Amino acid sequence: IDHFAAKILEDWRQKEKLDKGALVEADRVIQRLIPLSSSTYVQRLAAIGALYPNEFTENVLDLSRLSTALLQLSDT
Amino acid sequence: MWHYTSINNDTRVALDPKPNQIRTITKPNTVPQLGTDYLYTFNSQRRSHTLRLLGPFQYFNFSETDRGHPLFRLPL
Amino acid sequence: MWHYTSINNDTRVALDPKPNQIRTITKPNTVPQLGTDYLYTFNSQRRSHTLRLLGPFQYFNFSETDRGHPLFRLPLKYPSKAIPADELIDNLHSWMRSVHLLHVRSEDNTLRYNWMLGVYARSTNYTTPVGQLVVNAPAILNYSNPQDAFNSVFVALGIDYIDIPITNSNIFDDSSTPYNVRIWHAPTMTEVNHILALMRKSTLVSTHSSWHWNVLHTFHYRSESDMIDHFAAKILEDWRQKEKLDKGALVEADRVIQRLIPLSSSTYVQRLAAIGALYPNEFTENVLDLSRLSTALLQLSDTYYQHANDQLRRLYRRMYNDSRTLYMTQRHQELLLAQITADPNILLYPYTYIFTTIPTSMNYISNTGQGRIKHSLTVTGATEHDTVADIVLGQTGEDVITISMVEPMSIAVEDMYGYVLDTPTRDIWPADEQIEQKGDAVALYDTKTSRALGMFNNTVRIDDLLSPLLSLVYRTYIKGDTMTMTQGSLDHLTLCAAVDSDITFVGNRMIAPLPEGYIPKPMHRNNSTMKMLSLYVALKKLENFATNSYLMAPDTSIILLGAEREPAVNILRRFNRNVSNVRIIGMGDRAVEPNIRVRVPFPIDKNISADFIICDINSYEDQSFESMFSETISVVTTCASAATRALVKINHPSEYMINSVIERLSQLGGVFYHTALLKTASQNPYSYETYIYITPIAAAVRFPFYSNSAMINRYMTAVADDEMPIIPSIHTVIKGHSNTYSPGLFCGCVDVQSAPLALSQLKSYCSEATTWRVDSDDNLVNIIARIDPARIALEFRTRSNTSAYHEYQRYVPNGLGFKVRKTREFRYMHREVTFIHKLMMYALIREQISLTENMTQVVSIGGRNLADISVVPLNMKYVVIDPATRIETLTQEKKNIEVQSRPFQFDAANMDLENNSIYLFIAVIMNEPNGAATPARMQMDKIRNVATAMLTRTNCVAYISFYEAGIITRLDQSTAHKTIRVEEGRLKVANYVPVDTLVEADVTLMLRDIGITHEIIRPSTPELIDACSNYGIRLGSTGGAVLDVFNHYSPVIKLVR
Amino acid sequence: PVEYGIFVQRGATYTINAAGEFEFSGRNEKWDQALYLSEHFPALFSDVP
Ligand SMILES: Nc1nc2c(ncn2[C@@H]2O[C@H](COP(=O)(O)OP(=O)(O)OP(=O)(O)O)[C@@H](O)[C@H]2O)c(=O)[nH]1
Ligand SMILES: Nc1ncnc2c1ncn2[C@@H]1O[C@H](COP(=O)(O)OP(=O)(O)OP(=O)(O)O)[C@@H](O)[C@H]1O
Ligand SMILES: Nc1ncnc2c1ncn2[C@@H]1O[C@H](COP(=O)(O)OP(=O)(O)OP(=O)(O)O)[C@@H](O)[C@H]1O
Ligand SMILES: C[S@@+](CC[C@H](N)C(=O)[O-])C[C@H]1O[C@@H](n2cnc3c(N)ncnc32)[C@H](O)[C@@H]1O
Ligand SMILES: C[S@@+](CC[C@H](N)C(=O)[O-])C[C@H]1O[C@@H](n2cnc3c(N)ncnc32)[C@H](O)[C@@H]1O
Ligand SMILES: [Mg+2]
Ligand SMILES: [Mg+2]
Repeated sequence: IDHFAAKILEDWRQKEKLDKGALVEADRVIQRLIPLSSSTYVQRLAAIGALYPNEFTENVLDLSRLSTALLQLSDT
Repeated sequence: MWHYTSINNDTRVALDPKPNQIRTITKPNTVPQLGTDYLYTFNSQRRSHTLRLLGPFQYFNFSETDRGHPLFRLPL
Repeated sequence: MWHYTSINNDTRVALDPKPNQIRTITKPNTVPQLGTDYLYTFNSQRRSHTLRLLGPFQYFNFSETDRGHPLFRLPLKYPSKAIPADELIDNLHSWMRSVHLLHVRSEDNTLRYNWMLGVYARSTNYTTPVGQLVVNAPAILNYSNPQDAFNSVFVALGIDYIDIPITNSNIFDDSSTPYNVRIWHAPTMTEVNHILALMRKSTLVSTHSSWHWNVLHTFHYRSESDMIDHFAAKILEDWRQKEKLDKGALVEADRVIQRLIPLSSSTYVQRLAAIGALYPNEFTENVLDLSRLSTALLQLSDTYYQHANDQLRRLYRRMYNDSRTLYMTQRHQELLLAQITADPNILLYPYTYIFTTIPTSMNYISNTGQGRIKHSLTVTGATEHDTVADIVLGQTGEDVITISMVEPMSIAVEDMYGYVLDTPTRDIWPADEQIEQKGDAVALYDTKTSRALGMFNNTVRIDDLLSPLLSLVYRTYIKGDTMTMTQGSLDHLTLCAAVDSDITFVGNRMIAPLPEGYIPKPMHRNNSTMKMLSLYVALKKLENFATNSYLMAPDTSIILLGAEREPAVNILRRFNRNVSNVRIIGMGDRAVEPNIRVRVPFPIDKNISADFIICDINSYEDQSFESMFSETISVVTTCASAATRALVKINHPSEYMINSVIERLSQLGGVFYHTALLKTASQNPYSYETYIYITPIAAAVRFPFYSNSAMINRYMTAVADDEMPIIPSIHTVIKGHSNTYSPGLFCGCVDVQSAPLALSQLKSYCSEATTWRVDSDDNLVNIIARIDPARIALEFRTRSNTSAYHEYQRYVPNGLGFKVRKTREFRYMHREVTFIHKLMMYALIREQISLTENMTQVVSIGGRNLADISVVPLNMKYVVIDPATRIETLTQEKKNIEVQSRPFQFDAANMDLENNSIYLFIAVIMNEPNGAATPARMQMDKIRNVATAMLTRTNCVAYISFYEAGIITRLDQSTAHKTIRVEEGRLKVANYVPVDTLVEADVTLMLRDIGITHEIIRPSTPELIDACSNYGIRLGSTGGAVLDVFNHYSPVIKLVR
Repeated sequence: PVEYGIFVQRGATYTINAAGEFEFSGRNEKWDQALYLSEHFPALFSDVP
């Protein structure tokens, strides 16, 4: 969960920088992980993670407790 | 400004040194320098020390012999 | 200057003291002193101590009792740090007091004391037969004739030789000695011959060409490696010496041939002796690496063993088969003969041969030591190439090269706070013009401006551009190293923008020292902070221009209307702490405290007013154009109503939008609003966003509307691109003469042997190329070279592939760089605004030229060093008529380029304009060839002359660049112009003399009177993007502000027939 | 232990080069007498600082 969280954060920051149209040295185009076998909660992280939800650009999530916020976001 | 402009690259490969550079990769003759060879920070609030080697060394597994070195004994 | 002049002398004999001087030779009464009695050095890197006694003591054997002294125990007592001079001096002093050499002082002035045998006998504690002979009869150590000093003791002992140990030079090492020096009883030359010939039948022995004390002495090595390292050092010594002799300087050579003569050795030593006696050119050229000398020497020998030169190869072979013979050039031999004529019984090595030195023409460039080489590759050379194979560049680690995205700006702190104006020009705004401008503005807003322009805007952020400068102010203030500055100074405002803590001067021009132990956190700035600061400075300069202090006047207020955290309000509040009563507040819809959170238009109940307003409102949401229009109108209206000096942002500065603003300001009752467009240096360099500046004045403003304003043109000319933005590639494979490269840069490494070839191949693309090897041992040579479109436009004009490869092979191996430090290239290098405008004008003229059909030639009068070459197509013939242009008839003939090399006559009778020709007059019209500025009436005269002269020929197209007058009005009111100026009313671009400007209306009126077709074009945003994408150039900030008003006021007349 | 680590990183043995420079193995290996006739030397006795 904590790994998936950090990677989701990285891909969201990256996609945010890409969408602004700036040239960027993305080491890999989709920074976030792809679970192959995991619990439910990881699958939720992967899901909202792939949504690139508006809430991250708006800073509606609290990043201090990232995965928790991510789980919460998923529920909505 | 729709289409993304990004320069993809295998950054982790670019980090691997040429074989000729390995002998002097530790820079044996000179003192390691802060902000180039390392980053040390002491968070007085959490009272946690944090060293972080830069360059190729950012990825370094430590042998149990390496752990026996006084350097790692320093935070105690 | 052939014959050598050297004064030979037995230096080792001169060192031996008179017997009377031995008693006080240790200087018992006084402390040994550094630099005279000793040399101590602590090499902190290798952590090795090194003591070295001077004078007679440089040769001192130590008794095991002497080693027991605490002095020698000292380096162990200080494993990591230098021995303090106190302890070193006291220990060396007491140990020096302990030594005493047996001797008998005498009256005769001819005596010398045999220091070698004295100290040697002392070291063995007088146990060996020489030690006994000395302790019993110390007077034996005194000698008149140097040789008899030893003959006396060989005769006394009956021995044929003494095997004497060598001292180490450093007295701290206790390492077992590589060799020892035997000393033979051989009084005459015949005995010397017999001993040498016997020595040539025994392992690991060698000797000098001549001997000190005129007594034969042989070196006897413990192992082959020791013989090698000794032979190496001696070869180095003789090569340095012969080099000094060949320069013809008088030199005190202690012995004419410094290098050793093996009598019996392994093969490798015989190779050292051979190349050593060659005195090869490579040493003078520094082609060898001296850090690993013997290795290099062995290597050199191998090439000489198989040398392409038959002479050097047969010579080296010969020297290798006769290693016992000493080889010397004639100029040495005369010195030997002089040395014999001076002292007839001098002993020197019997078996010698006098070879003639073989000349070699290869003048290698070289330089050991740090420093990358910054090559400037030639377009052409003596060498011809035929179908050179593609040269792959190696992968490089980040330990050597890194590629940062954008070069950070270097700049003075004041330069950041500058700004440019653009005043309104039109006297009226007719309704058809309104409908046209609205149609263009709606069509433009409806589809977003160019994706490439937005890329540069999103990569060349101002925050990152100014970070290296701003943080530097933090690090200096943090050490207390920063000091004097004025209260209101821009350096003070930068200091406020660096650190979160309040700063206060202790008095006039002197900031307070930091409280002890305190390290204040650097101020947090978002991307728009510095821009807001420069807008503050802008409003200050606009309220009055003479001011140096930028503090607010007491009892006044300012509002930063767009706000989040708005760090700028805090920095500004901090800036004005010493000023009484100054309201300062942000007031955005997203505002956090201190700033009030509120929507604009202001709620009807709320009362707001200030002496200054700095709006930065910008809707994040996507929205209809009519909504954005009404919103910006209400924003400018509310901003103008609330202050005597508004400074509104305009996100979409179309002509229609700004004119709507002035019209709406016109509709408000009772106040005539003077206005001006504006652009600060702290804006992102590429943003088209523009700050309109409203302010009431008593008079109604003549010419209130805008048309073709530069700030507006920056936006309006940008449009959706027909092509994707050009991402800068990093090339590795250098094809020989290919022209398939997208803009970017070559970057990689090659074997040092291939390196001359690779440079010769990439001269086809890159105009210059840095190179270096990481270290003397690593054979790969790194290269970086960005691709110049101008060099491609030059080199690909014809199929010939000449290069200076013959010159480049003078570089291998030491002649092309060393740098242990990591280097960091940028994908987007800095360039001055003049150069950028020049490149933009070139892009405009080149795209303009490709459209033109059936023209035989381009003629760039005033072309300098082929500056306009990027413009002309690879096909059509190119011509230059700059008097100052250098001629290169080989380059001209090979590349299809005529060069007139004479001043061009503008007079219509003298004019010789061809049919089907494109005449470039870029920036030449404003200057005489000698560089003095031509008066503006003369400029208009020569333009008229080119016009009438081309009026007759049916197919021609002139491009007369010039400076429009209006710019002098604007730079008189602007600040950000580190490059451009207004000395006495004339523009002063770069280092050029100030030069009077034409007015566009008079020029167009003149061209209409002439009757020739014309069209006064100037380069636009897409042209700028093309120049930047192609050349790899980021704009920079000051250039970003000045470039629009500068570009608009360098019109390019386009005469056409 | 510290100096030992620093020492044995250079190598447990060495060999003289044809150029006469020393070349240490870089490896920490126990010595055997089979090496006495080899190109190899014990590194403790190199007397190289
Ligand atoms: N023990 C001892 N050795 C000496 C003394 N003087 C000279 N030598 C050695 O004699 C050797 C040959 O003497 P020189 O021909 O005068 O000098 P060199 O061969 O050029 O060697 P260096 O001058 O020492 O570099 C050198 O290696 C010296 O170390 C001495 O007074 N005592
Ligand atoms: N955020 C979510 N993403 C995907 N599936 C979910 C999510 N929340 C619940 N589900 C599915 O619906 C069911 C709801 O379970 P329930 O809400 O009682 O407890 P939970 O699984 O811990 O979820 P929550 O954390 O919302 O309580 C789960 O079995 C799960 O499969
Ligand atoms: N630089 C040289 N000077 C004189 N003789 C040489 C040189 N190099 C080789 N020879 C002779 O030619 C032979 C070549 O031997 P080989 O090159 O296989 O190994 P080597 O002697 O170590 O030389 P290298 O170091 O060039 O390999 C040797 O026996 C030697 O006698
Ligand atoms: C581009 S931001 C720059 C603000 C300021 N320069 C800063 O960052 O410190 C402009 C801000 O203005 C705010 N804004 C937009 N419309 C507004 C309105 N109608 N009235 C007041 N504020 C508004 C937005 O919320 C946005 O955050
Ligand atoms: C101002 S400089 C630079 C011009 C422009 N930047 C370019 O490179 O094309 C103009 C050059 O034109 C040359 N020149 C000046 N007067 C000229 C004249 N009357 N006829 C031909 N060349 C002239 C000068 O030698 C000068 O180097
Ligand atoms: Mg990663
Ligand atoms: Mg000497």
